Amino acid sequence: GAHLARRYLGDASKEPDPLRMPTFPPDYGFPERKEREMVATQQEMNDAQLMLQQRDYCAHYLIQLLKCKRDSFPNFLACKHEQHDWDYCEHLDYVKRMKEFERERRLLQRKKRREQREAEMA
Amino acid sequence: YRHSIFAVTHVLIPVWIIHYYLKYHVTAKPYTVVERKPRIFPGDTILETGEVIPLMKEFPDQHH
Amino acid sequence: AGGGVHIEPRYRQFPQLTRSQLIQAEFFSATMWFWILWRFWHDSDAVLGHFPYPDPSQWTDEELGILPDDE
Amino acid sequence: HAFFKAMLFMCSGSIIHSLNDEQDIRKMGGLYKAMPFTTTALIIGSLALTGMPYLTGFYSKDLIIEAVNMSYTNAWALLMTLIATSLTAAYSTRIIFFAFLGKPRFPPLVLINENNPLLINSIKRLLIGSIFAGFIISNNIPPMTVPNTTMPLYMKMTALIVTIM
Amino acid sequence: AYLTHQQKVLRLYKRALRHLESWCVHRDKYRYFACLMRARFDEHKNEKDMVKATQLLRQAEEEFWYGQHPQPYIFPESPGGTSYERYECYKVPEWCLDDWHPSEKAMYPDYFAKREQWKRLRRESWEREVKQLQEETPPGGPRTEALPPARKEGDLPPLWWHIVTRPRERPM
Amino acid sequence: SFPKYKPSRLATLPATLDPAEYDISPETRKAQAERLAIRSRLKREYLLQYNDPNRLGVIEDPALIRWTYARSANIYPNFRPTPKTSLLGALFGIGPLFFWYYVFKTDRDKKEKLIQEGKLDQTFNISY
Amino acid sequence: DSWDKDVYPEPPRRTPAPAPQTSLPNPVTYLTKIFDLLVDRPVTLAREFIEQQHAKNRYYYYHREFRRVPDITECEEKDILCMFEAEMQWRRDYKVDQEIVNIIQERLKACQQREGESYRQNCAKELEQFTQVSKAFQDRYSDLGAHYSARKCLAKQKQRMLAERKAAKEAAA
Amino acid sequence: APPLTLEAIKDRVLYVLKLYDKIDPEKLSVNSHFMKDLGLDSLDQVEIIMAMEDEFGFEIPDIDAEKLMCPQEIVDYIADKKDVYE
Amino acid sequence: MNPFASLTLTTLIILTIPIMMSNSNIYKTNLYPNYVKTTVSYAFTLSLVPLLMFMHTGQEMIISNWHWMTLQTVELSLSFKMDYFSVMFIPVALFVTWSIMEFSMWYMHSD
Amino acid sequence: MLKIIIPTTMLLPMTWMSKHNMIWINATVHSLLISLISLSLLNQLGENSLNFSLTFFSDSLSAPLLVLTTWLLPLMLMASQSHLSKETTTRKKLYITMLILLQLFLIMTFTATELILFYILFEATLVPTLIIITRWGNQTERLNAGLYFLFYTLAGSLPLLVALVYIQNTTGSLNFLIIHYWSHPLSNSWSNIFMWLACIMAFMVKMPLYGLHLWLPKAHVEAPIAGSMVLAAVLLKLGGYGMMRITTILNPLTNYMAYPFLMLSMWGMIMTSSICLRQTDLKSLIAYSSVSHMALVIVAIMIQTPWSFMGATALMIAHGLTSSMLFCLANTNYERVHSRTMILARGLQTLLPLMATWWLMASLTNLALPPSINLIGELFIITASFSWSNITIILMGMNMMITALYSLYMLITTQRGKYTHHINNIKASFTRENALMALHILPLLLLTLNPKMILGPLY
Amino acid sequence: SKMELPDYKQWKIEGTPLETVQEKLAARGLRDPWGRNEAWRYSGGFANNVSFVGALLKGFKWGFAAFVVAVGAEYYLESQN
Repeated sequence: GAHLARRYLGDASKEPDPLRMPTFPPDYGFPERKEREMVATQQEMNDAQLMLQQRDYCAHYLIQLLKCKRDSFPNFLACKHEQHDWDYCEHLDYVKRMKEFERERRLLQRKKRREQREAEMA
Repeated sequence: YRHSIFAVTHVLIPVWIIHYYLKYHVTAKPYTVVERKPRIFPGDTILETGEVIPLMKEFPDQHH
Repeated sequence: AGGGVHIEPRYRQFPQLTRSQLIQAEFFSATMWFWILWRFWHDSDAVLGHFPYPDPSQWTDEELGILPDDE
Repeated sequence: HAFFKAMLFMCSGSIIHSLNDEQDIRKMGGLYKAMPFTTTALIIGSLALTGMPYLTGFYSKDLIIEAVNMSYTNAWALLMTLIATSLTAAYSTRIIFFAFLGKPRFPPLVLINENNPLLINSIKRLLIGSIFAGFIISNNIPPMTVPNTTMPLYMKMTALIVTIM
Repeated sequence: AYLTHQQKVLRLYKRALRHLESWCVHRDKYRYFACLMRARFDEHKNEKDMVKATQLLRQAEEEFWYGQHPQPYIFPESPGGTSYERYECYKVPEWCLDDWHPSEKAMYPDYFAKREQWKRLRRESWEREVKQLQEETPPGGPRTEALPPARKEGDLPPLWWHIVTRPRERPM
Repeated sequence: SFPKYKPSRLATLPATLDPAEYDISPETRKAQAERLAIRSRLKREYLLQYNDPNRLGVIEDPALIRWTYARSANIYPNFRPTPKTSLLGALFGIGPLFFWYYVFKTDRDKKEKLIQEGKLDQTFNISY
Repeated sequence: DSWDKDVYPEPPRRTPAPAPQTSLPNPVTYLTKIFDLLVDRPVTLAREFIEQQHAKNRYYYYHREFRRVPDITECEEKDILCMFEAEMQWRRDYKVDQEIVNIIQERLKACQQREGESYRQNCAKELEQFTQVSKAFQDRYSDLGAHYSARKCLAKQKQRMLAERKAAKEAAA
Repeated sequence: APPLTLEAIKDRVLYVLKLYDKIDPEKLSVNSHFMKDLGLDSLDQVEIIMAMEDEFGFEIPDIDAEKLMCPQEIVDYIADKKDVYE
Repeated sequence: MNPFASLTLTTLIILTIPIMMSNSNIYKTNLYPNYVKTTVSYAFTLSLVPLLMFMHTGQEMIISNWHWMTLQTVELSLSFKMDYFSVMFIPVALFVTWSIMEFSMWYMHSD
Repeated sequence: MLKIIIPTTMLLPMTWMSKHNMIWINATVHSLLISLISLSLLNQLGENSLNFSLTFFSDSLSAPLLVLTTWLLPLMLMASQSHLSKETTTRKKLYITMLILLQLFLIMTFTATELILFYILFEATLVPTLIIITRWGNQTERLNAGLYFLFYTLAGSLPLLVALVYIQNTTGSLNFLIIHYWSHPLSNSWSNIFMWLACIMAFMVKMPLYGLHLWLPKAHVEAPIAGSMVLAAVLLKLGGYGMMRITTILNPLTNYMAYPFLMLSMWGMIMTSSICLRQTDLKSLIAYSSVSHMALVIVAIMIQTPWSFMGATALMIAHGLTSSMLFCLANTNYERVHSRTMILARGLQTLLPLMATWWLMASLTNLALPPSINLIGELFIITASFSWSNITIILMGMNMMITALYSLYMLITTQRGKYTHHINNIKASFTRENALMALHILPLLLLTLNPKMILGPLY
Repeated sequence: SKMELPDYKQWKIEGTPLETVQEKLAARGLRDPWGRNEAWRYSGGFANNVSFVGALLKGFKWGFAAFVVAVGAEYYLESQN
């Protein structure tokens, strides 16, 4: 919404392009940026036969969700802390994307006016 | 009793002749019935071989 | 007409209402009532979110790691 | 949708049978007290289509509005969805007003009745369906897509509010 | 024949008020508006020379033509109604009874007994009524579809059978 | 009474907005006397057989046989080689066949031109 | 089973043995148990009658054999005897080749359900195996026409073999 | 629909015609000529006939609406409309 | 796999039995509406069980038994794929029709 | 095949010296027995056609048509019983002789070995139908009907004769087995085009094809009912059986000159189906329907794909059972009402319960509900045509939609609605025409169970 | 079985919102004679219908009572356990 206004009714280059960004090396600006690591191995996703869109980094919690659920039968009112870890993982992973969105945003913000500063000093 | 005669002459004698049909004639043909592999858990065990699939290490445990 | 008429219609007056259709009616609306406040009290974190939405602006350039603007 | 859409269908039909095979709203009215069981049934189902929290419509319609909003669509795709929710609710309130509220714009012979046992029992199982099913099924079905956790608040609450004006 | 001047306005006034109750919906609101238009209808009840009322016709008929509801309340048995021409799938012509196997006719014995005398009643009546209708009709045929009465002695109304043996409106 | 409804071929002028409704001339109202008379006898003769118990089977409907005979037989005897008829004959004749001839020929030529050097999607097609 | 895994390879089946830590006992376990001993038991002994009756009088049926005859390539023009033999031999080989495509599709389809949502990564081997068979089938019998015959296929085989011969010399350069 | 017989219909129309404030109860008759016995005008005749329109539910053709004069033949008209005999 | 797929086959044939009895003209046309009630309600009753193992282990399969056409390379056979969508829709559909025609017995009776 | 030929010709003496009242019983029972004997012809090997004799052979294409003819013959026998009661015995036996002679020529036509022998009995069917159409017709126009039907078929028949005898002098034989086995590519020389042409319009004039179809509405709507079924059910298909035969040698010419007939047909059924929707006579619709259904067959044969040939065979047999049913259905209404106007007798469900069903799936088979063999033939044509050209789909898909449009239209305008009160002669539906429809419909669903027997030799 | 027709004396404009219709028309020298036909609908048991919020409020009184003792029961486990 707000970023939509800053691109459509504002400057498109100022806002990140959702289908193109990021456009800067993530290691650039973070010397020794540690890799977002995997908890559930390839065979974990493979043996669980998880679907691709839910085979993200949070899938390590997701397999735990089903396994309490597949063992909570009969009951369905159990299985609460399992998602509490999962949606929080998706909550923080969405923040990671959001942080990457703002990272590229202020990446575009900084360099454009830095180049504008060069355009001003010449 | 009417419910009972309903079951035998409309439900009970069916479940016999479908069961007779597929578990002796249909399953006797290859790939007639194919069942997906259940989601075997690293951490759970296999019933026939007794092999417990090794589970992954500690989760991030990001308790809210 | 034929034997079996029991519900007797009226003419411009409020019709008779057997208690059975009433008592279940407010019972069902009560049943559909107390279900959602019990669900509300038990799981208020369902209709409304359970995980906060951090504001974008408050994020400083540390996790953003934007190298300084002057250079 | 199959639950409550059907659920209001024979409830409307129960009104039609009781009120001498009439369909126009402009001849309904005053049926709240005189049509008790159907009145509750239609009242619930009218905004059950809109799906108040913790209902068949809640776990589907409210999530649908957020899901399209929390995704990559054309600018007008979302706006029709909120327009849908508002416009659907507006006449969802309308048909109650003409049917039960107001005054009985119906012929003087007061035949209006719903004492038939099959009438009550057929709809009765659809009260428990149209209200309980969304909760039980939602916890009975594992999620298929990534849940929408970090969300900028308003585009979820918008689905609930666009229903009430 | 031709629709008379005060007859045409009665037709237009008919559905115009049905349009009004379609618009007003509420009974009291309709009653208030129906009486207001009643006096409006009575505003120029006088017409004197017929040419003035023809112009008054044009404005009046133009009013009620636009006065239609977009979806006027058509009754279930109204032409185009929900229950209109609904049970025609059940009514069957009376002559089909003669095309019944004797078993069915015998298992409905009293009805076919009174059907037989009704069939007999059709015979002499048709005989008497046709020699009644031919001379009751003046030269040049029938000037109108109105059909002459059974004004003779011991005579049935001419051209009655299909009217009397009409498929009852509730065939069930 | 408002901006008036314009009559159309598939939705004609109503019985209200028609000028003849309020423009009833002495001869126009006079016309609705003999058309009623012929309808009266026409309705009469139908009743003299429809209500006739002696009559059995089906009575002839002159208009229906007039419609069928004119819709089936009397078109060629009334047909003329009029240039207009030949014009509509031509554009609805060889026209559409040449339309679909070119379309399918162009499609086939455009389709065929890539088969001989392997530029189509045919790998999973061994049925024809 | 009558069929063997060399013809129809069935991926091995594992059973994730449960662990119902929940207070309520599982409803499925005895629901399948009752279904077992109120329906299966009557039909098991009934089948035992059927299997034992088959053993009482077991007749025999064999498999029809076909002695190979000279091919259309070695057959004679305008000679209706030999080339008819090659014609029928070619048609039978077509029917067998049709069924080879059937089996590999059956094996491929069986793979997809076996791997479930992992069909994309765990069915590539069966897919490519069918792919090369289908490609070989396309240059084999496809495009011949409704009036296909041994001579018509031989012309197609010769046309393909001369095209690649010209291509091979072109590749030699 | 219950077997609505003419006796119910006959009572309803005369009651409504008595209910009609311009056809007073004491001056209402079974054969009430609206033009002569009751002295109403054409528009009131429309109001009378379309009052029983909504009051009875069924439809009165316009070519039969203006003809229908008296409550007795109002009763007979609805009598032949459904074909009541009891 | 002994339940579930077999149970679905039982559910979809018991609904045909009313038609088979109807065309056999041995059924009684009077209580047939009520006879239809019992069939649909029962067919719904056996529709719940195929859910139970899907909640339990989530197994899904395809039933293809009687081969109709060989059509050279493309064999044709009657085949039902029971997945998440099909499995839990049958009780939803079965419950709906049982209730709506339960209402329709009182409503649709004057014909 | 003389195990079918000899009993069939033996029907002539038996039907010609039977009793004055047993001619119907005797002819019906033994014709059905011939059908049962003909059912044994369903057996086919992998690809070898059953070569019973030098002059007779059959395969998976001839036998389904063979059974169709033999199974059909009792159906006009029972259909004609209605309107042939008011006739002398000698003339009645003459009618039976024409039908049996028509059957006998049909079996020899399908079982023929070489093309010339096939051609002789093929055309020979014109004579029995010419007498049937003209002598026993109903209206003045039937005289113009016979000439239109005769000359149209003959005008295309004679060029084929010249081409056929030309085959014998060039190839050396006209036997189908040798022609296919000694098949040689046909050059594109300007003479060879006419050579290709002369072997085509003979088959497509009686298909019928768009443009060259006017005899179809002028005969089927106008022939006696018994002649109407055999004309629509089988006689049109005589072009189909020939075209699968003659196409074995006429290659690769079909690639070029199929076009002028292809879109002539492709615009054809859509055009014809439009005429069906806007008819006024009952039998005129089914006649116009028959050419519309026959039109997709023309595309099926000409496109020369194995899938289309199977679709051609299935649609061929399915249409025969259908078109016979609707023509029988129209005859039932025409008899009581003594006319064939569509809206003359609308709304007869209230008086004709079983007929309204016999309307119902007969039209539904005309709509081709799944999995009726009509679609199995129709869908196979679609896949073959789509593989030929993608843009094909819109046309005949639109056609089978306008096909759907009318195929309920007479159902609405004959059964749905209110009876005509002046009509009072619709009596109780006699079991004869009633059971006639049963014998029409049950084989359709029976063949639906195991269609694998009617896809022809390409299956 | 009774099909009885009640008294007309109870059904004129009184006891109904038809007061205003009777006088507002009477303000412009008019009379409303058909309000008595709709007097029963605007009176008797058919009058005084609950509001829309009150329409959904039906069953709240017992629903609220069931709700509070249910969450009181909810507090029961977290205290007793």
